[PDB]
Amino acid sequence: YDIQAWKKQCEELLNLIFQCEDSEPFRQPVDLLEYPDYRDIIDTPMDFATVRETLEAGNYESPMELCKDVRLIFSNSKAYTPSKRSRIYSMSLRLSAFFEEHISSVLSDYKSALRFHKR
Ligand SMILES: O=C(NCC1CC1)N1CCN(C(=O)c2cccs2)CC1
Repeated sequence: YDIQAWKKQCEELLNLIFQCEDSEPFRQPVDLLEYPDYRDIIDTPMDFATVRETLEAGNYESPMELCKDVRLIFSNSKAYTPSKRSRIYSMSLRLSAFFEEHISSVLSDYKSALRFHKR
């Protein structure tokens, strides 16, 4: 029922994601020189360094907000891909599965802890 525990749990999961070869394309904001149409296609670019910095700045209130930004990384890849068989897109789907598998307990514990706090 620790309502603060999500933050270190998210730091640890981000560390695992950064160790994962599949995160390579998503570690930093898209190179708009190599992809000059990218900002035509994608409204809000997001990457894992921006998520980590936002967390470490104390600018997430909840793991739901972090989860929304990580999901935006994956939806941006899905929107920008020219093919469902693209290398970068395919890396996004495996990394998304990994992230969802690990964030579910972080979300559940947080929401349980806040329900207990408000009981
Ligand atoms: O340039 C980068 N990222 C490099 C940065 C240093 C990490 N990316 C290109 C656009 N992206 C896509 O999702 C797709 C491309 C092809 C099909 S989808 C991911 C981000």
